[PDB]
Amino acid sequence: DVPTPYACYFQDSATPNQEGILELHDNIMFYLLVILGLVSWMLYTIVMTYSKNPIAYKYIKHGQTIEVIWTIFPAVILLIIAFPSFILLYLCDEVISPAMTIKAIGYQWYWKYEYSDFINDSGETVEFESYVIPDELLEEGQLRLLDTDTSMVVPVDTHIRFVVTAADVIHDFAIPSLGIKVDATPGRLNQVSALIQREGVFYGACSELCGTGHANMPIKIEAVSLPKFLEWLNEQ
Amino acid sequence: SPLHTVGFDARFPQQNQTKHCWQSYVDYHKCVNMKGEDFAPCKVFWKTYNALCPLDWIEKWDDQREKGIFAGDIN
Amino acid sequence: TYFVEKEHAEHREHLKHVPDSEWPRDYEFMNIRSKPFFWGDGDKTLFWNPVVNRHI
Amino acid sequence: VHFKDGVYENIPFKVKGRKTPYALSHFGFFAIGFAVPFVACYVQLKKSGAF
Amino acid sequence: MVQRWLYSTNAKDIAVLYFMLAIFSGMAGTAMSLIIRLELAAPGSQYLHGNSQLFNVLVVGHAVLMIFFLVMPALIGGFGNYLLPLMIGATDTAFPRINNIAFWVLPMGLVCLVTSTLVESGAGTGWTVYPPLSSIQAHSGPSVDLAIFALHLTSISSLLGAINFIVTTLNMRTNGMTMHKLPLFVWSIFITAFLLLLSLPVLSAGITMLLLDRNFNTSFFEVSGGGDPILYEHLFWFFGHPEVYILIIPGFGIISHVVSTYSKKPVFGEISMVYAMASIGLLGFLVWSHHMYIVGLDADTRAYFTSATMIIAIPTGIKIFSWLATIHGGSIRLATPMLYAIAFLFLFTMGGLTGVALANASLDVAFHDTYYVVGHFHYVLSMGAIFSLFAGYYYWSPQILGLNYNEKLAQIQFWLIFIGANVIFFPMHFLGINGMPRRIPDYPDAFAGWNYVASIGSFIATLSLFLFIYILYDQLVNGLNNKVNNKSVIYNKAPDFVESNTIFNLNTVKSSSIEFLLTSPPAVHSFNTPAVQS
Amino acid sequence: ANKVIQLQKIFQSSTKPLWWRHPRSALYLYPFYAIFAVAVVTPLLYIPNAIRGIKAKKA
Amino acid sequence: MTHLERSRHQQHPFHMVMPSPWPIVVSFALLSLALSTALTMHGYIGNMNMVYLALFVLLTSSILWFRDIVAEATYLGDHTMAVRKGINLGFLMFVLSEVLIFAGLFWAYFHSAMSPDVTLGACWPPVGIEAVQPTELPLLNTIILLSSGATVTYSHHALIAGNRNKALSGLLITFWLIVIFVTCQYIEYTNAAFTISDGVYGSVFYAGTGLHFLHMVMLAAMLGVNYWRMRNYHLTAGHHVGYETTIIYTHVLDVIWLFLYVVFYWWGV
Ligand code: HEA
Ligand code: HEA
Ligand SMILES: CCCCCCCCCCCCCCCC(=O)OC[C@H](COP(=O)(O)OCCN)OC(=O)CCCCCCCCCCCCCCC
Ligand SMILES: CCCCCCCCCCCCCCCC(=O)OC[C@H](COP(=O)(O)OCCN)OC(=O)CCCCCCCCCCCCCCC
Ligand SMILES: CCCCCCCCCCCCCCCC(=O)OC[C@H](COP(=O)(O)OCCN)OC(=O)CCCCCCCCCCCCCCC
Ligand SMILES: CCCCCCCCCCCCCCCC(=O)OC[C@H](COP(=O)(O)OCCN)OC(=O)CCCCCCCCCCCCCCC
Ligand SMILES: CCCCCCCCCCCCCCCC(=O)OC[C@H](COP(=O)(O)OCCN)OC(=O)CCCCCCCCCCCCCCC
Ligand code: CUA
Ligand SMILES: [Ca+2]
Ligand SMILES: [Cu+2]
Ligand SMILES: [Mg+2]
Repeated sequence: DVPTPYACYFQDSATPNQEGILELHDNIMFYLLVILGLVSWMLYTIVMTYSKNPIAYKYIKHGQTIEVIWTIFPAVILLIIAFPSFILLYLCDEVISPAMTIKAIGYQWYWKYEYSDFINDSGETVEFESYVIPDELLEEGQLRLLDTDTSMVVPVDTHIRFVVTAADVIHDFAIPSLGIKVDATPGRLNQVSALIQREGVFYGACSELCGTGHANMPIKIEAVSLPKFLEWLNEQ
Repeated sequence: SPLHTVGFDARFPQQNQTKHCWQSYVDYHKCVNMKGEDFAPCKVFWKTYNALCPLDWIEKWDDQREKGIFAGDIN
Repeated sequence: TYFVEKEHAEHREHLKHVPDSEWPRDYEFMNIRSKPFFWGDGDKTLFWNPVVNRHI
Repeated sequence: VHFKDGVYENIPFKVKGRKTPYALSHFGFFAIGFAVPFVACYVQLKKSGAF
Repeated sequence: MVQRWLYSTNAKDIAVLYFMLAIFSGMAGTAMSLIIRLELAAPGSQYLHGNSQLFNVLVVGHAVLMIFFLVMPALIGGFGNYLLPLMIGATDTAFPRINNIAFWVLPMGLVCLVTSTLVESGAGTGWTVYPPLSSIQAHSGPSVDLAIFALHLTSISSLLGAINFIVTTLNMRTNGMTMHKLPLFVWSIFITAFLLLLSLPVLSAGITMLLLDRNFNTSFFEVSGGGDPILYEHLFWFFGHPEVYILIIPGFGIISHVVSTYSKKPVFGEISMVYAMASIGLLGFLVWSHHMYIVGLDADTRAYFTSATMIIAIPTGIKIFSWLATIHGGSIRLATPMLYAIAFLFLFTMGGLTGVALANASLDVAFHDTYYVVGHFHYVLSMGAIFSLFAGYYYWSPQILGLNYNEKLAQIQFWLIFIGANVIFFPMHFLGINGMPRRIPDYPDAFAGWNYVASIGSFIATLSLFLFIYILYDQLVNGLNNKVNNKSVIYNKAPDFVESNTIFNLNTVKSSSIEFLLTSPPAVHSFNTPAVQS
Repeated sequence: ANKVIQLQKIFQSSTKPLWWRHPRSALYLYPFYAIFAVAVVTPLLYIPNAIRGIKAKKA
Repeated sequence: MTHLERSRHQQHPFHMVMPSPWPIVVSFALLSLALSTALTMHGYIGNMNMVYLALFVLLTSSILWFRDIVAEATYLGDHTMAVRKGINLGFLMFVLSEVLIFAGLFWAYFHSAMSPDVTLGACWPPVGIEAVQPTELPLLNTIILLSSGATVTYSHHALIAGNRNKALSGLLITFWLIVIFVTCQYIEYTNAAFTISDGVYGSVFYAGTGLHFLHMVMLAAMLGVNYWRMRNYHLTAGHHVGYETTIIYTHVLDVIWLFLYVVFYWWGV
């Protein structure tokens, strides 16, 4: 949900898509460690023994058995991890039966949120802009370059469709703990899906160099319960 | 739950969703140009282009239709 | 080619009499001026022809 | 064209038989390379009004 | 003197100018990476007074200098122009006046890029220069024009040199040498010359079209006229990936010579090494959109590019196992060039294994603009291509110059860069996996830990570069004395076990390429009667 | 007319550089060098204004 | 010829070019061109007089470089069989690179047309754009180009056979046929109803056919150089390399224009 000092791993997951991304990272690193164990060992035990060999084996120049075998072995490993990597690719691309859609538009160094399902009691479009709190205006305990003056409120256990675009230059809607990353290009609309399994606050940032204010454009998302979301929605 | 939004459409199954907005806006305005502004199932288009399409885009297309510059073929 | 080109010359002669009031209005993508051209008046291209090309 | 052969003959700079020490040429040449990013910073910080 | 170095038509003299310009440029690009790492040491404004445009300007200048003004004029302009004609028996290059213009456009391209950072505000765009951030609305004034003209002048240089490399190899080989008998370093410059010939013209279309949007009222990429920013990325990345291989393959051929010399064994499976270098150069044209995994392409487009990217790991792994097979059962001699080659085999494998994770489109969602990517490409470019550039200089400069270098000073230099490079780039993977974006001058406070560690290693590695500058001075002033005292290595191959000391003096050199049989500084007229082989 | 053989013997017995051997080469090389100097110096005399942000007053 | 006489001649066939000033003078004209164009496009220089001078100096400095290649092959005898074979191979690699420049312009055209953008009307061509019709002045051009690849074939084979008048007439006709093509595109441009400013259509159209226009002006300059050299007895019946490079050029440009006419004129309209 938030980065921590000296951390060397994924932030904790809140969606099934980020659960699956982490599962594929760990599955691949199982086989990259076998390969690094071999190569570093052969390298070490060749220098330590043949730096003291006075007669070189100059008549060994080829081998048919080992050269065929070491051409086939990397193909089997590469095929083993492509099976779950293809399944995850098509499981995240599907957006089937969502219950709400939210639009997010990137601007020169702020974000903008629009709700247009007209579920609120008066049937308008709910929309506001989100800005980073400046350093001079921070209250003690708030997080630098992360906390914003307004946030996006969503309910839990609900399938949500996100629609992302931009106004001036390219930006990027990204929240590490939700498994979301998608460019925001002036001219087209991309979509992504999410389903949050616990409550809390999840932080993100812009991820497409957008000029001087590329570091001052964070994303903050609050997930609450359903009766709590309807009360917030019906007021703001 | 009281939450509803437009669902999966087989004409636009990819991540790119640009034409889904534009076609619903175009269908809606030509539905009221011949079948009248009021039509029970002519609201199906109106909900979809409102749900998934920026308010600044609709603002631009409305102004173009006023000057006869909308590039969509609605008449 | 002479026959087909000879016809287009009269069509150019009729447009040269059309005043700028009923010239069709530009679309959003027509006559893009992100910044003026750095030659002449800043509004005309290399092979600009006033009879057929206009900016209004 | 015919050129000379030897040790210090296939380079464009003089190392021996010169009045000034070769250290002034060798390290002066690599000092100017290391110093162009700082000249750029100076001009741009003097444009923003930081200086 | 004036007409030997301004009117030159000799390929050895021109190769010396290349190396002089290449090393003067790595000074500037290292100074920019040091300013960058000082501003990233801690949260808050540190040294640049909050000028975020200036921080972005120095990042573009850092990448352009390292790639187009250091690694290409040294590995290709330098070693290719000097050792390729000598390794095949050629008396010159084909087209000697073309060979000279391809150098003199690089000084003019430097007085275009430097004056780009001093005018208005510079180009704070990234080395990829995406629009619309790089168009006249979001970047006004002449800075992005002057950076495009600089890139145009480096493309004229590399294209003209590639045409010259291709004709010379095919037309000017010596008596008895057929294409199956070429040294492996000659093969690596020949294949690289073909990738440049088929990828540079697509980049010149992309960035000339970007110049037209800015100044001539054109809509290739402008969204208000119908254009598309995603077209530029297809055109830029169709040159980009082939470029990274244009930067590693010449180093593949250097590593082959060094490893074979200091093992006293021929390269294992020499014919399958050429087939692998050709397969990697061909598969590098079919994988470019792994750099666009999150811009909204179709799911069936992304599944193709996943499998295409993965299968370049098979030919590359053949070259890794082949190199370990030649040193097995050898007689290893641990001179300075051999130290870099053994570190290359260990540090290139690590950088290439983090690329296999990035090759899957599903996992790249957590690896976009993440420091994790920055960690991948500094392991294969700075502990890869750079380590092969040091291995080359220590291998051939005593012959080329006639002057020896202080050996024990050079082993101190190697250990200081091996220690310091690892300290900068290993924690970059920790920052990325936890979610730190790239191209930012400032960050949240939880990222302070590893960012302090990396800034320390940046001082260790710059000190190692300053020791290399002194080693050059010592070789040029004391090179003749380094041969009579015991401060340098005289023979890269020692006598065999049963070979006596005086029999060894009959044939001091046991070489499978011509270059070690010439005079120490090779003669300006190197061949009159052509060399002959069976 | 044909002048290949006559120019063939002028060129092959001359000490001057290649671009100077033809008797007519003075008329090209003298004015080119003067023009080449103006075309290189003048753009350089404008970088001081470009850094200082002064624009020409063609108005 | 004994051993004494063989010693006075080279032992290899390759060409040792003497030092020349041109390669470093062309580089300075390239920087003067780059610095001037960027400075005038943004107002730091009042007019286009300095850009004109830099183009004139890039031009007359390449002429002098070409002038020194004529003397090394006609008056000095430095182009042996091996030098001749290398020159031909370098030129084929030059045109392959230039062909892929058009390949990048055909990518941009197809990217914009197969799924056209909605601000155009989601239609190709965009609404309101009146395009060039194929069966018109562009059909006279595709015949004028095909007609010059057969008058250049009989000029080349009349020079191998030793017929001078027939050779000199089949080249004076190829010249004026490429000249006619060039002014026919000029008429087609000043009469078109759209401009390069008219969105993404006027950008990909005038880029693909406008680059080809510039090569043709270079192609007509090459046939005029061959005309002077063939009329003044430089070219011989077995040694004419400046001619074969021109011939290969007129045939690649013929194929490229054929592709432009099928995609930009028949399919895209
Ligand atoms: C040739 C490639 C190359 C090399 C060598 C380096 C070297 C280094 N790079 Fe960089 N780097 C890039 C290519 C390279 N880099 C690219 C393409 C980018 C991305 C740009 C973008 O984001 O837009 C980048 C970005 C980048 C960033 C990202 C900044 C941000 O995102 O805004 C950082 C941050 O610290 C960084 C650091 C370093 C450091 C500390 C070194 C140092 O460790 C160097 C260590 C070793 C040396 C000191 C060099 C050797 C010295 C020589 C002169 C060699 C001489 C040898 C002989 C002649 C024999 N690099
Ligand atoms: C020398 C330069 C160089 C080299 C050689 C490489 C090599 C590879 N690269 Fe890299 N790359 C860059 C330079 C380089 N790259 C740069 C500069 C960027 C960032 C550009 C920018 O944004 O500015 C980049 C970014 C980049 C991306 C884009 C990611 C992103 O931006 O989000 C990807 C995507 O897949 C990638 C993957 C690979 C792969 C699979 C290889 C493969 O070739 C690696 C293969 C090697 C091995 C695999 C090691 C040895 C193999 C074996 C021992 C076999 C046994 C193994 C198994 C069975 C697994 N790298
Ligand atoms: C070349 C590139 C290599 C890629 C490596 C990228 C990282 C991959 C993920 C590695 C997970 C590390 C475990 C986290 C332990 C932890 O929990 O960390 C704990 C602390 C701080 O933790 P804390 O106090 O914040 O909280 C949690 C408190 N328990 O840190 C450390 O002890 C740092 C120690 C570094 C770990 C060594 C890494 C060895 C991995 C080798 C990978 C080899 C590459 C394979 C071939 C490419
Ligand atoms: C400033 C001094 C002026 C002194 C005043 C004169 C009084 C008399 C003193 C006598 C000195 C005469 C001064 C003349 C200038 C001079 O000799 O050294 C001055 C030269 C400059 O000139 P430059 O020709 O190199 O051009 C360059 C001008 N921009 O520095 C240098 O390049 C130092 C460069 C050394 C670093 C290069 C190291 C590379 C080694 C070669 C290895 C190649 C490997 C190849 C592998 C492919
Ligand atoms: C910005 C606008 C774009 C301008 C383009 C850049 C201009 C730079 C070059 C200026 C032209 C001067 C003439 C030099 C060429 C020459 O003379 O070729 C003639 C060379 C001379 O061979 P030799 O003398 O070396 O050997 C001595 C033997 N007698 O024959 C060859 O090599 C044979 C192969 C011909 C290939 C020539 C390629 C054309 C060069 C331009 C390539 C530009 C590519 C990028 C395209 C945008
Ligand atoms: C380095 C490698 C080069 C890569 C090049 C890739 C892209 C090149 C494609 C563009 C080439 C020039 C197009 C022809 C001009 C044109 O466009 O035709 C002319 C158009 C059509 O006239 P009109 O609009 O008035 O309409 C007519 C209505 N009556 O007018 C204009 O444009 C005016 C603007 C001038 C355009 C000049 C641009 C020059 C910059 C590029 C220089 C050429 C590149 C190098 C070639 C050797
Ligand atoms: C604005 C400035 C632009 C400047 C560009 C001008 C281009 C106009 C073309 C003029 C070409 C004249 C060449 C004649 C030289 C000659 O004499 O060639 C003839 C020589 C002599 O052989 P022989 O058979 O006559 O022997 C006589 C009997 N023994 O053979 C050759 O060298 C063959 C090589 C010719 C290749 C010329 C270069 C072509 C590519 C250049 C492209 C440059 C622009 C690229 C832009 C993208
Ligand atoms: Cu928006 Cu970076
Ligand atoms: Ca900081
Ligand atoms: Cu890549
Ligand atoms: Mg990105």
